Amino acid sequence: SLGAKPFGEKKFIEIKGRRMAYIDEGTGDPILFQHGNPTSSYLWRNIMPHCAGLGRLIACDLIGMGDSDKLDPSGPERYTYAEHRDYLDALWEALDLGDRVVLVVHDWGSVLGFDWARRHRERVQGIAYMEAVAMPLEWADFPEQDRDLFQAFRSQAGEELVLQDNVFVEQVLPGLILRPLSEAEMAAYREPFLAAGEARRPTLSWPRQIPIAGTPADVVAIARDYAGWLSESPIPKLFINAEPGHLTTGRIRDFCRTWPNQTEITVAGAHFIQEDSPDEIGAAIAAFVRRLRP
Ligand SMILES: [Ca+2]
Ligand SMILES: [Cl-]
Repeated sequence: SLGAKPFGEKKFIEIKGRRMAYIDEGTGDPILFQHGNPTSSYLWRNIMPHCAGLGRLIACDLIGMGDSDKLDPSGPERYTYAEHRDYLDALWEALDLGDRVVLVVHDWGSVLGFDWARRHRERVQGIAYMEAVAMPLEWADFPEQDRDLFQAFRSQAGEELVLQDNVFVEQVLPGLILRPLSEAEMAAYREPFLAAGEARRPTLSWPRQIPIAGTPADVVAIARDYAGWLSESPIPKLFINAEPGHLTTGRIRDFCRTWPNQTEITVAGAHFIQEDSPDEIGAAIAAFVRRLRP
């Protein structure tokens, strides 16, 4: 079903002098769900229940997002990908995941999860992905309509758009979900970002870090690395395709459709497809997991 209620209860743990929030329910091997920008663990609330009893169900809030602590002092050099990865690697380590992890990823969760998976390949049992950064991007991979806005995030205009006006939460988010969100739903997405200024910094630092047209060079290299590895890895994969979709279409989709040992389904959605087809997404993940854990 749909619903505005969160899944499970938020737990907290100290990492690098900051508290990080996460959902961790049940026993066994982890099914590890990673949200991206501008969302949180909340993104998976109607998907995680389909995996009830199939393992340990985990959804972490990235540093500065959801119920995780803000970075202090926050500024234009904080919340880089390398910074998020440092906090996330340490969190995942502290959680004692073992060596049979199923990853479920989206958006920046996919850059982070694909990267982690390449670096910890032996520990990774399966990868389910949707609307993911399969490879370094080009401006031609972006739907025409959304190009100028994303380019403006990556210019001097970005602070006003995002820190002042919360454009990523209030415009991009609902704009890339096909069904209308409820009041309670937008409230939960708005909450980490209620205040103008540095509270919203993660939602602007993220689009500045997107590996597009060669830049930033460190994130491009990481994405080129995992692109090459994923196209060769025999690790089982579930590609959840979306129609009309958003990021994972055209050339990007061409590429991830070359990856080996892969099942695919198509669901209704643009980018944040979890809000459009939760049950279809949840059911495919659960079947995938059942097949990997007979
Ligand atoms: Ca909409
Ligand atoms: Cl972004």
